[PDB]
Amino acid sequence: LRDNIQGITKPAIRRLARRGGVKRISGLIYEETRGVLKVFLENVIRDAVTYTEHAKRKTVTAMDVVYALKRQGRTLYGFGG
Amino acid sequence: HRYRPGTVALREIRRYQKSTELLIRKLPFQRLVREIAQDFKTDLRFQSSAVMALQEASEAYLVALFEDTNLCAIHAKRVTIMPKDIQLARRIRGER
Amino acid sequence: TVALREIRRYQKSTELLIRKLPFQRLVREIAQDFKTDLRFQSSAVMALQEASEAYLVALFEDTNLCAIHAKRVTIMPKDIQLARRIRGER
Amino acid sequence: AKTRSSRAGLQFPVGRVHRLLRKGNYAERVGAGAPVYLAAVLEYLTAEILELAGNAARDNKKTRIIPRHLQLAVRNDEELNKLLGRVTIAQGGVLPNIQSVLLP
Amino acid sequence: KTRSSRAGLQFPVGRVHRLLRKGNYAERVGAGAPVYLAAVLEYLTAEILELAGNAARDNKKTRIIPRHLQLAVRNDEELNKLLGRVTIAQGGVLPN
Amino acid sequence: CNMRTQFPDLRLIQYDCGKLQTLAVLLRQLKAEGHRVLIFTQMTRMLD
Amino acid sequence: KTRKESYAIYVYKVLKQVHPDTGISSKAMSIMNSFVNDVFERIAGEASRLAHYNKRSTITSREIQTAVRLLLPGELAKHAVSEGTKAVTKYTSAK
Amino acid sequence: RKESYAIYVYKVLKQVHPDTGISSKAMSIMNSFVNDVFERIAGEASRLAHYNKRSTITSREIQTAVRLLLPGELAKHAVSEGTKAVTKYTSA
Amino acid sequence: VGVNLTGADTVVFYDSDWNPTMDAQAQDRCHRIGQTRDVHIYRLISER
DNA sequence: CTGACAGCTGCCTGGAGACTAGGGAGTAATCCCCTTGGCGGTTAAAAC
DNA sequence: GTTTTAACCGCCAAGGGGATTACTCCCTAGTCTCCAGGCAGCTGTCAG
Repeated sequence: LRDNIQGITKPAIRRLARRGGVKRISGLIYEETRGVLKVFLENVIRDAVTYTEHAKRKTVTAMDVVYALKRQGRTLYGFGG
Repeated sequence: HRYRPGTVALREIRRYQKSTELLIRKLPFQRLVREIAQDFKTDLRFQSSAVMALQEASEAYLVALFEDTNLCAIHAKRVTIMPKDIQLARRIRGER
Repeated sequence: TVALREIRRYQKSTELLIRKLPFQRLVREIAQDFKTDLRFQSSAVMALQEASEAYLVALFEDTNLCAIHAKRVTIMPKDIQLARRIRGER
Repeated sequence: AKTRSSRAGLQFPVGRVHRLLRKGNYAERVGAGAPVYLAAVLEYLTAEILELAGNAARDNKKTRIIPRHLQLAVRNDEELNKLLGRVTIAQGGVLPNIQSVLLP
Repeated sequence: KTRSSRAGLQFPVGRVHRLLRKGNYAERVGAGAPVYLAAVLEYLTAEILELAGNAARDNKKTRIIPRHLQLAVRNDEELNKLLGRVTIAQGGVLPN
Repeated sequence: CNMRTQFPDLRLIQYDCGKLQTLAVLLRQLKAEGHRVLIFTQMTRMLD
Repeated sequence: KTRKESYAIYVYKVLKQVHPDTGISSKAMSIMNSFVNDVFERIAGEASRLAHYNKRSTITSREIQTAVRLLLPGELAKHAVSEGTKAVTKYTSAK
Repeated sequence: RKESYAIYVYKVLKQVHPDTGISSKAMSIMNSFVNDVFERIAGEASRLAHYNKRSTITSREIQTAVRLLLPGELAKHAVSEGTKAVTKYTSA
Repeated sequence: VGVNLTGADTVVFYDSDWNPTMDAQAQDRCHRIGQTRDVHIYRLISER
């Protein structure tokens, strides 16, 4: 597993922008969005991994991700708790 | 026939705002999540529900950031979104 | 020239920029609607003034950033509106 | 034997709320009327959000509430939007909102 | 023999234990939890106090004032992140 | 060139795997009798 | 095979009280359960903090009323307080 | 009687800066900061215990709360300090 | 299944598949109707 | 003049000392549910 | 509009975790008792 950040695809970012109401997109937006998503995922995953390690488990459950998002201030519904 | 610029963009804006489906393929996101997690701790298993929750949260965050970026672009009398717009939105949001 | 000197002078200082009596009058006028014959400790009013000045300074910083993003030096009310809209207090 | 929810006239369980309050480590003691009040408030909030969700579902020619209907209800109501400002609803989408300047 | 002295710390392990017990955090508090919490608090206090003292030395002063604490907090990135949403009375803001 | 760089003999390929030895013997005998042989393997690196 | 307490039946009862004809999906029911749990956690934590501030060892109807006033916006808080006080009065009358 | 961290903050300051004093307003700031971080860590520990269905707060809960709350270098240094303190406490 | 390699007359399996139907299909790639010579199958296996 | 450190006072409370009930380790043991290196198609989202 | 390729789907396999439920059982808190020290706070004193 290496250089997986390119999996965030240019049409995917365009679709997300269109859902966000963006009409025209510059060519340099995609790298910035990739970096932002990388940072956000890093933070959430670090918190979730800490939660799982506390429970003496090795499988990251959806409850741990929900708790991590709630701690970050981004409480998510529909995945328990 | 060729639609004038901006019409198809608005049409897909309406299409993607009508729906609620996830816009990022599941396998690339799962790979990215495993790649990010392998740095913090090796031999970690992700449940499918956890990955789906991560994808939903990430898509919601990116949609909100794109809304803020478009608001920044309308400010200063523009239509295109530029990296400076994202940077301004993030800086006002309190990140970095 | 004078603006930069004033910026530096107020940046090095720590004293409260808003006058105490007008802010107390405004706080009491606002509190009059929620409850009648309300008493305020002096420390409470000082805390309110500190919080209000910090909030206003932070908002002005965000609006100056918004104005700079608009290739302008002057801050305009649209900058305040966008700063509050992006921050989420709207 | 008569349940406390029946006595209070509510639908939410007073006994379950009392157990959760006791086991949640909120205080040494829990009052008798606290679970009743909390159940009433929870029932009212559920009623409001479900009324708006059902209105959205009827507006969408659908009988069952889906998460999109709940998201539309929450975001269209200003008070519920403020209450659930930092909350993301799974499979909820976003409100249809295209800025005026972008329109042709 | 003092429990704080036994643990080799300066913060009141006993007071932290009493606060954890009287607080409604859990129905049981272990022996090592107050010691660990006191150690963490002591470390954070030592860090912020060292930074404030360095700032005070940079200002040719001998007493720590709230301005020195504000400068120390805002200059250190980690402490700025920890206290990001915190306003210090009579602390001012960083030079700009 | 021979004094500047040395490459392993292609003979060493067969010497490191018994299968290749037996396959060489069998293939040469099959060609001697005048047949055509199809070799099937599950790995493409093995095909290389 | 173990009990998992949930507000599914109560949310369904409230839905039938409000809309006798409309229905709800499993994901929507999970979202509603999460919302109820979140509001419960918010109100309970606010009440616990209120009790701690006033050096009180109990959670009463006053604490939850103040928590609802602090959390919910204007009209929502007012109507919620009306409903809660009606419920508590009826409960006291029923003994 | 009112309890405060002024004595312990003064002792820590004297340990780190023997010749440096602290003003009363700064001491109040320090007390508020200590109470805030204490409450945050304790609340995270309580939530961790409740999530894992444990009736006891142990050193593991405090360590995990510290790792969750404090940023990287601060978190690792605090974890090392807490582990050292616990090791010294248990060996007596 | 569109391959008609009836010119060959010998098949050697470098390694064996876990599914014998696959090996049978490979054999039938040459052993089908329209082939006029005896077909031989050779399988190589490593001892121990 | 004026905040801050210190010597001293009075007191609440944390340090010893005992039982001990149970919350939290050991120990099966069941079962689901994968798990991943190498392969071969097959388009429809990507890419240009 | 025209061309690339990668989700992804299906084999192919042997076992391998590793959450769970249930049993037992025993260190370690909790509660109680008693007593002396850490501490809140007071004013005196002193540098700024």
